[PDB]
Amino acid sequence: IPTVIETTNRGERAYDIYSRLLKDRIIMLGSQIDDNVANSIVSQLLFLQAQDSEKDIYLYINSPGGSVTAGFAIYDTIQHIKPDVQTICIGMAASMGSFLLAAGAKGKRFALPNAEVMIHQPLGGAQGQATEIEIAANHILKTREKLNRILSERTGQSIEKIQKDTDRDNFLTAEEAKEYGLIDEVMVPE
Amino acid sequence: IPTVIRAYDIYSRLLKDRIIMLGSQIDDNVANSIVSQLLFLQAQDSEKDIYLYINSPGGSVTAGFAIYDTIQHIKPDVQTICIGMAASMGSFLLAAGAKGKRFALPNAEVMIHQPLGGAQGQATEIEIAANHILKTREKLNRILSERTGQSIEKIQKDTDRDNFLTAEEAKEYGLIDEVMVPE
Amino acid sequence: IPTVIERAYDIYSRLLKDRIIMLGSQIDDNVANSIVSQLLFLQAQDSEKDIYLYINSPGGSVTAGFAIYDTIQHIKPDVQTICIGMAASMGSFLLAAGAKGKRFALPNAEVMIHQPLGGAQGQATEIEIAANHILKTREKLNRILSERTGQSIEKIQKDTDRDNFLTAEEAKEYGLIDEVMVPE
Amino acid sequence: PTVIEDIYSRLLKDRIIMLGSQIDDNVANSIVSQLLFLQAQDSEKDIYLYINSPGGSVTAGFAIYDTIQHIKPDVQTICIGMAASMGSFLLAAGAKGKRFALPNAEVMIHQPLGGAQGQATEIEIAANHILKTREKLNRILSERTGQSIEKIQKDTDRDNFLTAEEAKEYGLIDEVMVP
Amino acid sequence: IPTVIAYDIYSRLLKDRIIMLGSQIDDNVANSIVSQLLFLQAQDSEKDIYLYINSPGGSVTAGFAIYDTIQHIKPDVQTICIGMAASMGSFLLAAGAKGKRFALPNAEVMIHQPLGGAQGQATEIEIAANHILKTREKLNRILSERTGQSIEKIQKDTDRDNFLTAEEAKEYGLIDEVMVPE
Amino acid sequence: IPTVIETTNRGERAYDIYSRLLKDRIIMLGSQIDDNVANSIVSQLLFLQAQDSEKDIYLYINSPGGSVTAGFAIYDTIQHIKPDVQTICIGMAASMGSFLLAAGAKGKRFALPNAEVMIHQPLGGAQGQATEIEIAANHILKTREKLNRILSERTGQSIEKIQKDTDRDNFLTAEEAKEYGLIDEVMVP
Amino acid sequence: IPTVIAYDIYSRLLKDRIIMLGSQIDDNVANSIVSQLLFLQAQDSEKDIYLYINSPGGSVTAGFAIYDTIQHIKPDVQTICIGMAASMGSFLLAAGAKGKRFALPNAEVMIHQPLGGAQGQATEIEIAANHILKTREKLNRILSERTGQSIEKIQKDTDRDNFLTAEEAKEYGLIDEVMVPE
Amino acid sequence: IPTVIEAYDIYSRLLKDRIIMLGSQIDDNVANSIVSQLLFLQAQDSEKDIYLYINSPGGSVTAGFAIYDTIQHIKPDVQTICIGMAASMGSFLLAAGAKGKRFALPNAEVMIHQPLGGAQGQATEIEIAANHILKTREKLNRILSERTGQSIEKIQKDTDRDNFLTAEEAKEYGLIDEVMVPE
Amino acid sequence: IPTVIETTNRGERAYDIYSRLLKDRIIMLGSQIDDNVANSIVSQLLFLQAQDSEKDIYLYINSPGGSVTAGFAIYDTIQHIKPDVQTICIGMAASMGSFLLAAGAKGKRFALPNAEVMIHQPLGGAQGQATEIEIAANHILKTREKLNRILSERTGQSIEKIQKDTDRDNFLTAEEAKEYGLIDEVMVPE
Amino acid sequence: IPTVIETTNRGERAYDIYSRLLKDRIIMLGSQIDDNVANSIVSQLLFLQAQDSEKDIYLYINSPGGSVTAGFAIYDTIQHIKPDVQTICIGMAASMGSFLLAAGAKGKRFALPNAEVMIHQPLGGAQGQATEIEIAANHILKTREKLNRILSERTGQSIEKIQKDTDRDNFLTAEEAKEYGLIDEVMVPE
Amino acid sequence: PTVIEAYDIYSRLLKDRIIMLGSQIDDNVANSIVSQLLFLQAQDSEKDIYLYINSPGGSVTAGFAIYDTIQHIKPDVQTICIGMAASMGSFLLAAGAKGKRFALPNAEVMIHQPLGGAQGQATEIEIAANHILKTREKLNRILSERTGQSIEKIQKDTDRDNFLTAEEAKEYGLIDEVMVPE
Repeated sequence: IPTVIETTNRGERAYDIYSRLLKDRIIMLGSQIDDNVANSIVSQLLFLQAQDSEKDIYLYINSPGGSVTAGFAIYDTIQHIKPDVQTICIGMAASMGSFLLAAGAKGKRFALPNAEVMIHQPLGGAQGQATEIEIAANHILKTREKLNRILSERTGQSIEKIQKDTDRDNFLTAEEAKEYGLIDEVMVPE
Repeated sequence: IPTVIRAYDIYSRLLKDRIIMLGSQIDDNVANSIVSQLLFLQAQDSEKDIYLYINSPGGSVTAGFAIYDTIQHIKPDVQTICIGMAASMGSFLLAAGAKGKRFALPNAEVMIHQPLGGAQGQATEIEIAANHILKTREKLNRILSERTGQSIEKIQKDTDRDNFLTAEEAKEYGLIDEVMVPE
Repeated sequence: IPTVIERAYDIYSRLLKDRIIMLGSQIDDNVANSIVSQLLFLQAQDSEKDIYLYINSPGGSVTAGFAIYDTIQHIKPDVQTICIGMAASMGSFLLAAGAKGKRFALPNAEVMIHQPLGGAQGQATEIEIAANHILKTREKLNRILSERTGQSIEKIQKDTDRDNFLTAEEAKEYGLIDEVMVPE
Repeated sequence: PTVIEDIYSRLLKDRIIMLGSQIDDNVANSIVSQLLFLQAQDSEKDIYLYINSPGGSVTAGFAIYDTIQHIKPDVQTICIGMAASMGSFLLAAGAKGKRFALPNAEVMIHQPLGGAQGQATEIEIAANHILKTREKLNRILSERTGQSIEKIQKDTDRDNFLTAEEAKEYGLIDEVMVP
Repeated sequence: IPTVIAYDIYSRLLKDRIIMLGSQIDDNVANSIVSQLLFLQAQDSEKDIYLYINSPGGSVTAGFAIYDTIQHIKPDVQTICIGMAASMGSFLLAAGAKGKRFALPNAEVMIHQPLGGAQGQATEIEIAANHILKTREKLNRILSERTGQSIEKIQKDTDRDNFLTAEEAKEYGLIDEVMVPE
Repeated sequence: IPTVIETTNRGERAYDIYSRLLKDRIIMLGSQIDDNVANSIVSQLLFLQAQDSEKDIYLYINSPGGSVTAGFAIYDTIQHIKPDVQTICIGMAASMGSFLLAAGAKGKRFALPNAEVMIHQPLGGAQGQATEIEIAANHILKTREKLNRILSERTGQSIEKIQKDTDRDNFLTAEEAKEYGLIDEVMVP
Repeated sequence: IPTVIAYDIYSRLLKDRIIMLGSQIDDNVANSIVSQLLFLQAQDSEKDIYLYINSPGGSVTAGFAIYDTIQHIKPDVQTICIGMAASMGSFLLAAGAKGKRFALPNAEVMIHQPLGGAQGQATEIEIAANHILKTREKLNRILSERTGQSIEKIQKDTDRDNFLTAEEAKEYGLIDEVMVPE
Repeated sequence: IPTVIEAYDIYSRLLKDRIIMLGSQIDDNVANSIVSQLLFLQAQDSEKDIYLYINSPGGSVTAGFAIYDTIQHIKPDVQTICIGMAASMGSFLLAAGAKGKRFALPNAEVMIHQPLGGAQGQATEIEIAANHILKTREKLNRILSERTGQSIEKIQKDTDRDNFLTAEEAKEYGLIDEVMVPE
Repeated sequence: IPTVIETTNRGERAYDIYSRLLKDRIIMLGSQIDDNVANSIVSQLLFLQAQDSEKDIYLYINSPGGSVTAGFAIYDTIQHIKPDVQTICIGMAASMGSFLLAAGAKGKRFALPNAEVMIHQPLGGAQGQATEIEIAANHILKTREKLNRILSERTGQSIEKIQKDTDRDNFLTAEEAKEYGLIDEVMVPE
Repeated sequence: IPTVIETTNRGERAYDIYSRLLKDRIIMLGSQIDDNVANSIVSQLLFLQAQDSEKDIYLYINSPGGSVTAGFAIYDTIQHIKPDVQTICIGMAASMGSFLLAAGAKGKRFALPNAEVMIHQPLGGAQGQATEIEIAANHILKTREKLNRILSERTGQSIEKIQKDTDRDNFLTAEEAKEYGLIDEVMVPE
Repeated sequence: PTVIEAYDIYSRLLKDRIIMLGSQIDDNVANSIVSQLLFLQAQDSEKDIYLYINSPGGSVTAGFAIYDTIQHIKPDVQTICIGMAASMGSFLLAAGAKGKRFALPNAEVMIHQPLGGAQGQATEIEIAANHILKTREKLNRILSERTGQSIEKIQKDTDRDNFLTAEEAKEYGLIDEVMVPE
């Protein structure tokens, strides 16, 4: 992980590349979603909301998704904080990554032209007694209905369509995700 | 595994007396063996009673239903005797013996509980697995209610956690008809 | 496995002398090789007596199942099929493959139908080749099952998407069996 | 070794049964089958059970106990090396006056071994079952030995190693075989 | 494996001059098939042998041992495809007597180039590559003789796993007839 | 990794060798391409655009390639930023490594005389239900069409030629990669 | 492994003085083959023995055990390469009786120097190298006797793995003729 | 292992001819089997010779002395024939044969070495284990000295490292009496 | 790896021993050659060429060799830069290390009196369909021809002689490496 | 490994205990010898010659030996260097460690009273074809001849005597090592 | 943990001249100990050094390293047993300056003969045995001189594991007094 040196007209200082990007208000979501990752993202979004409650935040998303509860943590923090978070799919947004994509400010969800979006129903596991498997199934089905309903709200597709389309793994190009409504536009190559 | 001289093993010699031994987990290969023996003993004499000895930790539910269905389909009555342990699929086979002819030895144990399973993968697949194991539990509770005479609600309540019955409690529950007193 | 007699059989060989075939295991090429050898031996013994196939399997290899299917269709004697416990995957296909009017289930056996399972690795064109092969395999299965059951290919296509469990009476209403063996 | 007219099948003709291994459901199934066979052969001649066992499953040992009490022929028990708690339990289960040890045989009595994992309710159910199993074993030992149930409760708390003379004084065996 | 009386099922079928190839072709399998073929030639040199094939193939030199045996012996070896014939299984399917190579209607055939590994010093990788290429040339030349297809067509068509139905295998000339049910 | 201590009008700083090269605007890709490497390389490219939109960036490639999505992340970051990225093959550019080599600016893609370029179709796999295997095959076939189309744009070869030339592991010398159009020029000392 | 009645297939072949060598050569395989050779000499001192070879070879001292047994006994041993004869397998192939070394047309032969290893002290690696070199000398000398090739030529040709067709093995003098199918 | 019916295995039919095949490493289970075969062949006839065909890397020294002491205890002469290799105790059992009746085949090889061992734990235990392996090497060197006619010092020096001997060198050493020339 | 600090002038500069040697334009190549090592060596060469385009680099070689593409990366970098690179074999130069040893500037290849040089043909693996084994063999054979051409130019032996000598492992002393032309002289101690 | 803080008119400065001993020109050869350890030792010897070329270096040996080519990279003690390297055995000098002990300057090789020295022939191995085993055997034997020749010239024992005495593991007390000539004096307890 | 003054706790203890031997004795810790003892000798050649010992012992050559360095440096090294001193830990405990070996009141001291191992040839096992026996004689002799106890008594008592209290270690002479709490 490279270090960047920058002049400040009051001194000179060394940052990690991610910490300099964090000074620009850029958050890197570049790995699977787990507890440690969600804790980091939440702390970064809360620090940045504390520093400046008007300026946008830039969540960069390149992840295979991950834990649904940690994704809901990042979602709820993004909806709680005052400043708008702008989601940019850099190459890959799958599972909760494609949800954290669709979870950004309206008009401010972007993808690079060759980024991949995958939407699919959640994965889980159940073991032991029949009643324990019943409890786990009912919980994962409520989780899927919560995800589908948030997606229907943020995407404008009906819940029946999101149910049908997430049944198997649906791979979207950025143009397909723009026509779906998971993103607002595809970034024109400056 | 000793031999009786013709050169039977001890189980083949007890099969000559129409005795079948269950002494293992119930799986497809054990159920396939027991079903084969039951069809053989039906072909050897369709009248004389079969004697099924159970010391099993339970096992596969579809293999136990295989045995159950074969016991119900053959003409000869199957006397079931519990020797050491009868755990839920063993207890289900114990109940499946002929009425008036289900026995336990005085220190045998019975255990009744709901079926075990699992699921992985998509929410729809976990749904289908849960639905299947719930319908399997309903089918088990229904057959148990018919065999014991206990209500489905009572069996549902009693099977929720592992319920360990003595042979006298298994007679009171109606899982067996008699306790075999030593001669 | 208990012996039964100097004519010392094992229990399955004594059942084979009564023309009983026990399919109580996963279907691999080894069990398919044994089942096909039993079918050919029993055909050689007598071409007009019925065969009784007893099925309790999770299925297995599709090519081993088709080996068994092709053998029971090819040989002259009728094969009665009797589901004893589970008939999943190719086990349900071999259940449905029995002679008409001679496909049975015990009163609470269960039948499960699903699409075939496979995998692929390596280059994109190799994955394409494996996908084309497994889709042709699924089409072959759905076609044969549609002929054995009378159910349309579209319906079997819809119903085999996920694991579809059937009771014996649903399997009869699906036409996978002809009747349920009501106990004496 | 094979004897033409195996060594255990030849000894079974003499109504000799060898329990030279851990008690598990396979061993119990085999011993029960041999006991039912020897009952079907001759309902009145004695059966000799030679015991050299580290014990094993409690329910598999109760299978044997209940079979040797159920059948009509007397089962003599003869301890030649090891009788560990389930093996000493089956030793106690021999016919009265017909329980033997060889002079250097080792008898051990101890309480059941057990595990439970998972919910507090499930650990409670397993603890209750193991404590009721210990009560069943202690009661049956009290009847077979004649020792107080409180004495057996105290003595089985830790692993107790008895000599053959000590097992005779305890009442687990009736004689030590003089050579 | 059931007993017939004290044959096993395969030993009884061996009396009808049936051979079952129901497994991967390895040295032990080739050794057995070759011993069976030689025994059946000794029992009667004028009477057909029936070879039933359900195998994924395997070792090329074991398959060539079987091929050379069925070509050296006097009787006609009928080949019947039962489920799969892949790799040297489809080669041994093609090696049966002309007019006596069969598949059942739902069997399938796969033809492809052989599989190889070479860990090496560069001269040793070269030697292994030259050997595997001569092995492919041998296989393609014999397939061309057995099918009547050109060695260029067989080269082009074995380049990736080519799954053939029994109809496609009859069109290719790998079998002479599809055995309709009796 | 060694350190270099470098002086200015204000300072001593102790740089790692890669941080010193990054100060020059030099990015090293000396690794498999995975999401971590994609994120790092993208962040560096963004910081280099941040400091000066006009000056050329240099990307130095010694990679067996890797993930197609991570490589397309790098590719799209190269195509978004204003500054020209020079791509230099230092020893190996295989898989997405040669794709990222072809991603450099027209006239500013280089290889060293003994470098090698390899082009192939992407590797993947599939498991489970026939419908799942079909969906995976469809996805990786669309990914190969994407790669082939972008390579046709970078190199000027027809899609049918790139389709044939990537069917198996095709190894190019730097002079062959120059004739193929994957690079513009071979670096001479 | 089919039965024939109560023989197995290999024991029924052994009744006809057929020995099958369809595996790697280790001490158990050697001890089996040597016992069969001794029993065949015990039953009839004049009738030929037929040794079918399909082997990757293996242990060198096991191969020399087989070699010295087939050279010690009175009856001539016909060797038939089928499939593959590598390493000590092709050495035993050449050890057949003159005019009685055969291969099948698509069989193939490999000749190469012996493989070994050494560990520990310089003195121990020296001792092991000297022994593997004396073993290679012995193998080359015997091959020169049985093929009539020069020992310098065999030393050169065995340096790397050398795969020979049945015709090339005939020209090399490892076999006397190919058994062409009738 | 192939079968011959007059229903033997090939080794048991060779046992009819008094042929013992030592084709495997010498552990206690092999020594037990060979000593049993020797005692049986002594029972069947005490005057006819026994043939021991040796192809082994050797093994346990106590299993080697088990076989050696059985060969020397039984009355009938044991002809030893090296077929492939005789390393370690295999060369020792090769030398154990009857005088004038130790043979090798022309390309067989003999290896004579010092016995391997090990020690772990306390200095006193390592000392005891070393002293035992030294007395084992002494015993081996003495038996080789008397059976080969070489002196203790020569064998001690020559067995210090792995000494491979050709059959001609083993005849010069006195481990074999003749090389079996082909019939 | 010990730190060294005490210095003339401001004397602030604490180095690890390798950074202190890098101050003297000494590069160490004392490990297996891989892309990580090759990228490090290349970066150090580029840095030293930027700092001074005229002073010799000194490259100390104690490596069993390794990856051939990584070695060619190092080779092409030492050939591209303007400053001469002196190569010193301090203990071993096997395979690709002996190649980089021979790649030093003329008159500037050295070995210590007891260093050993081993030349051999490249090592390879190919798991394959027969066309894939053909492809891998053809590539490893082209790689050997490239290596032999370069060695022949750097060494003055004919490419047929290097073909003959590299077929097995050839272990050279420093005197034999001097006679061969892989090094220019053996460093006499003084 | 603990830190030392030292006080100077220039400031207060941290050292790990080994960097503080390196200030005093003390080199700890405290491990098995591998290429990385040899690299470290060679780099230290070079730095210490750079700072002062006529001031003794002290090499402290507690090593189970190691790689022979790494030990030969150390064997010189970079005998190129002008400074005299003293060698002290602290507890163990196993064959390459005792070789490096004997490499010290004459009159400046020491061993603490209760130190032990071991000499033996080099360990190795060979696998593969007969000619590859031959190549490896010829190499290991020539390496042993080289080690015996160096030990002969540095101890004054005949090559025949070192050949006989290194055949098996030979353990020498400090006094026996002085009689052999691997060291000049046993350190008296001060 | 850190102490801002910015030491870690062990570096601050070393500032006092306190060395902790609280770990397995391996070559790495022996090197650390030696280094530290020579630095403390440089810092002041008269002030005592304190070695605090809580170790199961370890390598005998690493212990003899620490020993011979301790008994060379000018200042008196004080040894304190904190909780355990076993094998070479008890040896380094006894190695402290006379009058200045201490134990805490319920620390334990264990003395036993060294462990070793031998493998391979009889003469290799003889050499490993002879070496471990000379190592034991060396240890016994040093302990005899540092405790005032006969070599026969140490030989007899170190045969098995001997566990000493601080009072028993004081009577043995391995320590000079037990530190009463202040």
